[PDB]
Amino acid sequence: SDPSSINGGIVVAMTGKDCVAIACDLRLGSQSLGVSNKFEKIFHYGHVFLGITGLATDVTTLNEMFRYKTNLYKLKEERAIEPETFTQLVSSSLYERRFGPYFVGPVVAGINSKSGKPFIAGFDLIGCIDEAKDFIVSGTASDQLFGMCESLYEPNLEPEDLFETISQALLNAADRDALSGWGAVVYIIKKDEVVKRYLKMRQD
Amino acid sequence: AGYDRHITIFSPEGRLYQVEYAFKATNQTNINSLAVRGKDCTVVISQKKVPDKLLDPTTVSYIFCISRTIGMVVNGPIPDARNAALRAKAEAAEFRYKYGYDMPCDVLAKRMANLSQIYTQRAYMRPLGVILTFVSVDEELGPSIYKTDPAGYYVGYKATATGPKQQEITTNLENHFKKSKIDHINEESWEKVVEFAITHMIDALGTEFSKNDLEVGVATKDKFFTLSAENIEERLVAIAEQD
Amino acid sequence: NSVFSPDGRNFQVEYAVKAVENGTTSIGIKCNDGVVFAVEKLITSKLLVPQKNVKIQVVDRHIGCVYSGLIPDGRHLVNRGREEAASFKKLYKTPIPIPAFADRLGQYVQAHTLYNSVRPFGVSTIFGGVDKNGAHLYMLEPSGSYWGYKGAATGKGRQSAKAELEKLVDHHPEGLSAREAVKQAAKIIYLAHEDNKEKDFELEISWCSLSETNGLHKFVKGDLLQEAIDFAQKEIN
Amino acid sequence: TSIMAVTFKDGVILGADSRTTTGAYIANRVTDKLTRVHDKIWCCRSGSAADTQAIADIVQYHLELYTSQYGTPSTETAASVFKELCYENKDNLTAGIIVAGYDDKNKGEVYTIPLGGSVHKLPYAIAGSGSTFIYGYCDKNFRENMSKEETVDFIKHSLSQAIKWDGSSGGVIRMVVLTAAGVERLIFYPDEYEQL
Amino acid sequence: TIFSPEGRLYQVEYALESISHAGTAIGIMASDGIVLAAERKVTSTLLEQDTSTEKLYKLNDKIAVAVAGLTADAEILINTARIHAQNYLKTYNEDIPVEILVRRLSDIKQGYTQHGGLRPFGVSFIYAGYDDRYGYQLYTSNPSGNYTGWKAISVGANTSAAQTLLQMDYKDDMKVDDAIELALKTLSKTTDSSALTYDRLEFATIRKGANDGEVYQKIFKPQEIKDILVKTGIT
Amino acid sequence: FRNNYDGDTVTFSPTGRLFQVEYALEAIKQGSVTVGLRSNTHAVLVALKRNADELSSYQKKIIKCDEHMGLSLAGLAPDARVLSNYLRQQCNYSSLVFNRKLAVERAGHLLCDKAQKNTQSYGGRPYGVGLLIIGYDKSGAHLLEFQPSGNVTELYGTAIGARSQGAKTYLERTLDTFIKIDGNPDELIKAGVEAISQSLRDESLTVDNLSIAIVGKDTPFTIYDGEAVAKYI
Amino acid sequence: MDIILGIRVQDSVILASSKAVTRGISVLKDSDDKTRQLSPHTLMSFAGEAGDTVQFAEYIQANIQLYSIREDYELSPQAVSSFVRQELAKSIRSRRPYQVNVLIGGYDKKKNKPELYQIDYLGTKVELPYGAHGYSGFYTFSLLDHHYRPDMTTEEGLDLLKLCVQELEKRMPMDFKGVIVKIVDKDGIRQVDDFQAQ
Amino acid sequence: MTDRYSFSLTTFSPSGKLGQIDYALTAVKQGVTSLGIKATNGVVIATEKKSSSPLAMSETLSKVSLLTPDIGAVYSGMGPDYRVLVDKSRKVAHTSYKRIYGEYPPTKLLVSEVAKIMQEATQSGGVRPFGVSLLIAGHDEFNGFSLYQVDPSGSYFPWKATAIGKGSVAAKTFLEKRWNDELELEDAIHIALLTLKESVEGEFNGDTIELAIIGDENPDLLGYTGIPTDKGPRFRKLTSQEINDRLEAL
Amino acid sequence: TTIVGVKFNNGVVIAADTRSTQGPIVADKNCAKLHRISPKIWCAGAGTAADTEAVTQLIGSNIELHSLYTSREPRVVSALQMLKQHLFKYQGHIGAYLIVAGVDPTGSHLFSIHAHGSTDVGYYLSLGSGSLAAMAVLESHWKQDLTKEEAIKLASDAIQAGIWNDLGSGSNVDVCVMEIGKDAEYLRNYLTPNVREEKQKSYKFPRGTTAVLKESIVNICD
Ligand SMILES: [Mg+2]
Ligand SMILES: [Mg+2]
Ligand SMILES: [Mg+2]
Ligand SMILES: [Mg+2]
Ligand SMILES: [Mg+2]
Ligand SMILES: [Mg+2]
Ligand SMILES: [Mg+2]
Repeated sequence: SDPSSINGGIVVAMTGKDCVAIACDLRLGSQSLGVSNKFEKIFHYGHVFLGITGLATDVTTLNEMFRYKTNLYKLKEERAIEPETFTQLVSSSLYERRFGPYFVGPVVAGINSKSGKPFIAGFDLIGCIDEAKDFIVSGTASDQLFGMCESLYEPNLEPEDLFETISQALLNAADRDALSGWGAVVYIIKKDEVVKRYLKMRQD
Repeated sequence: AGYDRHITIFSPEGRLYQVEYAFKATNQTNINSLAVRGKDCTVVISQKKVPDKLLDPTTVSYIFCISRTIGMVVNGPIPDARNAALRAKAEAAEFRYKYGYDMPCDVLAKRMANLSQIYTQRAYMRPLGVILTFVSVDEELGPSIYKTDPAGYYVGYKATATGPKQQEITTNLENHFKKSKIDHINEESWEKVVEFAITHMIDALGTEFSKNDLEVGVATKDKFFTLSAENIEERLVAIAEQD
Repeated sequence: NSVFSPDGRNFQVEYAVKAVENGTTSIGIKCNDGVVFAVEKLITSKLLVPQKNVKIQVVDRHIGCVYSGLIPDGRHLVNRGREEAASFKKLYKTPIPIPAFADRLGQYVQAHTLYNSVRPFGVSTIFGGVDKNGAHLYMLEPSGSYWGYKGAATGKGRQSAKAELEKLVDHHPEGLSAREAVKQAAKIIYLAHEDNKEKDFELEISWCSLSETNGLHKFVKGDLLQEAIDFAQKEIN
Repeated sequence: TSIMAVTFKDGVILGADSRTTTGAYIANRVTDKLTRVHDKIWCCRSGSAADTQAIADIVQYHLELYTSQYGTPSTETAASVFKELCYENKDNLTAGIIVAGYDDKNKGEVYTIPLGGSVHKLPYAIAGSGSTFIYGYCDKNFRENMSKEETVDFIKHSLSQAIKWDGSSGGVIRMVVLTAAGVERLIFYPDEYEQL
Repeated sequence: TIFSPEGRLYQVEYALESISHAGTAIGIMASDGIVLAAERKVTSTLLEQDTSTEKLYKLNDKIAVAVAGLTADAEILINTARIHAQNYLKTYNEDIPVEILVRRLSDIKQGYTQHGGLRPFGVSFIYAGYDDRYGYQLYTSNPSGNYTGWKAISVGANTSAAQTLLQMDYKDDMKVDDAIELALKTLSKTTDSSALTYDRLEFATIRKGANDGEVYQKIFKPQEIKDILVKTGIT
Repeated sequence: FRNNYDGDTVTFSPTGRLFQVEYALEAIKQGSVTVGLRSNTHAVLVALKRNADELSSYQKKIIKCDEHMGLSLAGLAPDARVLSNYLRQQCNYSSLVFNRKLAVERAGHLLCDKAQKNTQSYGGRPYGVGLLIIGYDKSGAHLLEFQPSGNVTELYGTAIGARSQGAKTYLERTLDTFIKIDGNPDELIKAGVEAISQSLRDESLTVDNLSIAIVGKDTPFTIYDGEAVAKYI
Repeated sequence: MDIILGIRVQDSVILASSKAVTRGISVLKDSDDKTRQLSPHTLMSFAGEAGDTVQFAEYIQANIQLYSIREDYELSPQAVSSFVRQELAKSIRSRRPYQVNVLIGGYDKKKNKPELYQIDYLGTKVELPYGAHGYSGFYTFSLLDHHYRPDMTTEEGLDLLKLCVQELEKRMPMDFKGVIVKIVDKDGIRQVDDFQAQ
Repeated sequence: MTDRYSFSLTTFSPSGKLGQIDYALTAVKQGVTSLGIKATNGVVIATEKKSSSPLAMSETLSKVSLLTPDIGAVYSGMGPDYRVLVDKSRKVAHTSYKRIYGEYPPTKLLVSEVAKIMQEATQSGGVRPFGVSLLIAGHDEFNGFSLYQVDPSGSYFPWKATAIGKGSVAAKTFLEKRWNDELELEDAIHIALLTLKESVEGEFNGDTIELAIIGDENPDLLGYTGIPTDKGPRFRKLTSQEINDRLEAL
Repeated sequence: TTIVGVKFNNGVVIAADTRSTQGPIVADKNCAKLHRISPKIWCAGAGTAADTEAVTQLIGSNIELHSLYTSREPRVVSALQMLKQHLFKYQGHIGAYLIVAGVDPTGSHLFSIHAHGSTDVGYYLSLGSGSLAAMAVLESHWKQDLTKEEAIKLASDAIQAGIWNDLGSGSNVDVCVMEIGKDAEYLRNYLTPNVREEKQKSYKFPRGTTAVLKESIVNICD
């Protein structure tokens, strides 16, 4: 059937005052059968964070490919890739597979280590960049995420408050999606430090 | 016989003897040519020597119409000349197809110089033994002269001259532009610019020309064309009534 | 071959030409509505079958080709001339103009003076025919060089043939008809044979005339040939 | 689309409506369907706009290269290039092209190249979806060696009927006149031609 | 590529000849780290030191090379070595074992030695790496495509003299800090310059991550080389 | 003049000569003699087969190309095989596509053009074999001579190989007689067999020595060897 | 549908694999070993389309064995599983994709821990305490959610497995002719030759 | 049709030299002097327009070339080799960088790409090395200003200041004398002009000298307004007139 | 999507709305459909969003290289020729529909390109799901020789027809003005008539509202 429905999965990123947050559920399914309670969908190359939803084989493949490409970048350039630049590299990487696309909905979060300004972006499966300054959503419960976010969001939240907001968005959207859920993970990202929290959610 | 004289590799002095030899090849036909710019035209003049009386003189030319707007005069043996002409024509048609507009004179010359530089660097190609002079009235730059040699070198000229007796003609024109202080001929008609060209050719080389001794190409806003014997005879008549 | 000498020459092409000079003498003559081609066929032995070692070649329907030098090289050119004429006719519908055809051979021959992996052609070719606007006669040397001709000769008797050719141009500035030029071709081929008189020869003639062949290329055979042989026989003595 | 070319005494004239549709929406009411591939060789296009534009652009390229080497191409040469492309690619093209030209020797000539890729030399040619409604009218009114003004009238009347019945045809009637003169662009607006 | 009557590869020999004119590079391996030191080719005051890295290159996060010979050839090879490390990481989710990367580079060199009639790369490498199978390692590879493992080695000029000295003062139980001193002493003795100063030097270590349990590469900034040059008493 | 001008087939000598091709011509002169001749009704090949020892077989010199065509060889034998296989295919091609027997003259032209490409391509030698081709097509009996230079000539008769100049002089003399030998296969062969004899400083041509081939009006191309040539010795 | 189960206990990984090979209306075999040893301490089991199954297994086995001899070293279970995933990942977008699902059970001598990898034909990899491919998982995942403990002995693991095989024998519509059971630990791979009535 | 020299035309000699690379360097020596000077807030690259004829129009031949909006190049050696290197360099900045990362390459990376193109002409079959040395000056957000020399062998080196070509030895001396790390761009242009006067034979003015800077962003050179984070090129070719103003105070 | 193109006496103006959609859901409430081929040639895309961005960037890239190679300002006919030749090659599979507008040494130009590779020329153009809403405005108010101000007003009004009447379009109006003498002026959010009203309530949660299973600090560097 629909390749972006087989495994289930949601990712959401928000910006706040001097921070970004990125969150994902933990489920990995095979249609109705829940298979893994531990499948993370967020990654990080230096201080740049990438969540990916969709077909899990492509999630894995793209993580390995962006590790590869950022590793080489860092060696040639002698510095870590920035949010804005990585976003570009993801886009061109996806479009390169225009007629055999990866079935994924990537989401990029991070803070520019020069300007210190919070950055998030979304993509479709062929690399079309969704530039948004507030929140980005992806996955089999994206409708529910859009609803939750548009209602709950307000700009310039403190890292401790942005945490509540993104978590509440994720949990409740996940609870209306039969293919999302089974545990969640939330990253809060401030220039200087990154805290990671596992949430307690329904296990059904 | 060292390799550095048979192919385009460097000699201990940093020279490419095959490129140097290719320059000598350009004089082999013992034909001289010159180009000048008018106010809104560009004129090329070249000698036309037809030694053999078994030749059809109309098929003896070293002037080519590359496009509707670009003309090219060659100094060098005709086999190589036609090779270059054919290429330029193809490069010109293709440019127009791909970019939606007529290929400019200088751009074509740059392109031909790039092809030449390749023969200068790759071992299996010999340079062409020809010097290419390109002329037009560019839609952006106005009347134009650009000239490419076997080294892959090219530049624009106020006026230029090429061939064995090229130096005579050059210093003649240098003396003219020292006098006038401008970089063209003030002149309205292409007919009078052609006359100037033919006149200054005569002094520099110290020779008279009949209508069959000459070959003329003229480029005006949007055509390039060549003059027949008759249009040249008319031009020769006009110079005689004063000079 | 891709080698320029210190003074701008191509010794390999120059040597190619000596192979041409070594060859049999062949000619072409431009009459007022067509072209005549003639060639000297050296008879090595009586064992050679007469009329049956045809040197003159047709390209498309309207072009004739004759050459001196290494015969195989000439055949190689004519093969390429034919591919090149088919290609043109295919895209453009009309049979190839003679100056157009000239340049095709020109470029191909010139190509073989650009690379060390190739030797220049060991021929000069006299060719031509009738197109949309008149008759044309061409001669193409090993270097790629070619020009339009009123008359042309190449090979052993090249010098004496040109001398005869030059005379005709002077006495007849107003035209020479196709039927006339055929006769004169036979004559000139007799008057270049004088050099190779130790070995016997055979004469081949072809023509391409608007009024006489309707612009197609045809071999001069039978009574027309015999009559031209007589004219040359009577005018040699 | 309504397109036609007509040979007359002094040369040839091309005519076309100016409408382009996607379904029942008029994407362009002022299209120039008269396309120059050489100074005095022009064509009218029907079928796929993408296909025919791409074809016209290749032909224009071939004839420009042709003029550089061999001089003015004949109309027949222009038709042959069109046919080559259309025939060799009949199984990716929906292209129906009418070719019309003028040279001093052969005067005015018309070639029609329908869907298959075949060529047909004709005294006049009609094509496009609006042409179907004017087969009777054209066959009944065309004569050889008409004057310029007579020919212009014949196209004007023919195309106005084609426009009247075919919903894909409409707008203004454009014409191109091809003679020794000269190239002449004509235009006729609905307020004139509807009253015919 | 062809063999000689002697059974030698002309082009390889001459490539090695070329390298013996390159600034000496030294590699010394200790139990708790590895030292890479190399001397820059007779420079100039106007040469930018801060934005220069001609003889030392990072391969992945756990491997580096010191170069002797044609830099431009070395960059070609470094780049492919970098890709090979990333391919292995992508295939196995493990950092490439040091030997496997060295063998691959060496095999590319061997190839130019056996087919294609291209000139060999005029490059000799000293590899300095750490992996969880053999710990700290030191390897050498030359234009022949041969490679060998060492505790201390030099490439480029004066290897002959530098090798004898290292043989003298090298002891299996050395700490990194002792190996640092040995490398600089050895360069100082063998230099065709007067003083061996900071601006004629590239220097790097692979240690046990200051205080951690992880492995860390330090490519010495110019200022660091000046300090470590006073410390070991050469000012 | 002779110095650095025989490196490859891609060099002209200052005299305009191609030494590689001239040297390939010398391999023919080295080969065992062979004779071909024809009248209006038949064409005959006669070849002197050569052994390499007294315990060896005489190596074959006549190859069939089609029902109406075949050739004899002198010079490098593997080259004869390469060339005859090409000719076999060209004959075959003409039959399958056009239902047409290949004109012997066209076979001449084709072989000539094939030889030519090896007189112009760097790093390839010319063919080192001379061939005599006979056939009966829609215009009668034909005989061709093939030189590695590419020159093919139609003859009434000829010979190639070592000491071949003898046979050639005889055939030049016999011309008016053998051209007329029509409807008599056995007389033409006996005329050809005696023609090859003029070329013997050798020995007496034995029943192994002799190789005869025939083709004509109502005879397919056929080869005679061993016992079947006895009656012509 | 082919039963393919794996359970990771405290000091070992246990693989159990159905013995039947069925084509059409016929059971052609009741002793099929759906396993390949990849290295002394790594075992892989497989199920999927008729031909690709063994062809894939043996191809991986050839590769891992090549590696071992080249490096005189045994690749960690985690590296072998990554190699396997990538091969399947490349395969899914190829002309004719391998239709094989696998379990990789390995004992990692450098960490002294057992490891179980479930990878499907798409190249979806995940490390699990217990796993299954095909329909069997629809029964066994819930049972093991209940009965499984992270500190079980190999012997407890075998009881838990027997419990899984009993459920399948009761509820699965097909006759899979029992399983072949294999244990991977520090002392390598060994087969429990009695299980069918143990 | 088809190459015969599919082998390296640059080979090692018994002594370890690579002849062809040596001989290309000898070509660079014969060429007109060019130079680069790095300042605190910019880079300047300068050279002499040596003309083939007084009938030539020297404005039509640029020796100084924009490579990207922030990188520029100058050379000494064989002009046509430069010209085609410039074409390849511009293209490679797009194909290997901008089409991937949506931004222009930093200086060192582009220089590295150029070096690779030249390295290859030193190893591939049937080619000679390029007869040029380039000076590449540029700016990027994370590295600041830089100046690189690139040699026929493929070698590059970063410079505070340097000169290549004819009078290079004397000019390099004149730069060691004058260079320091507090130089403003205006001071550097002034030094570039002085250094170039020793090299120039004939006339020394805005017509015979070619000079470009990597300085500050030129929004007036951008061609569009509206996007505030796009500020324009840092590469800027000085005009004939602009040069002459700094020669009357020289 | 609503994209329009309007020629005036001394130049050309293009405009677009700022809504992107996946089916019925609005992904971006304020993106930018106005793209740059070169400083004075600008582009608007409808259809496959990734396709119009990519075909714009590729051709933009090549146009820059052409410009540098030829020492000339890029022309609109070059952008048009490259786009249509590319799109045609991909038979449609690159769903880029574009209004390309700009000024070059030869005057001012306005063109449309469809995904299969056909081009048209005109004084006023519209594309997108809002195309019809916009065109009815354009057919109602266009005249020959509009002043700059009128052309902006018209184009702006046409995008509003799309915004208010087409569910495929919404949010804001971007404009770009290209005049023959001047630098091209990009005018981001020229109109913003769709401001979200202040919400009825604040949804910020009391800290500790979310149950947390475990936690750890994450390492960024090395
Ligand atoms: Mg969704
Ligand atoms: Mg749920
Ligand atoms: Mg060569
Ligand atoms: Mg060369
Ligand atoms: Mg002659
Ligand atoms: Mg209608
Ligand atoms: Mg709306």
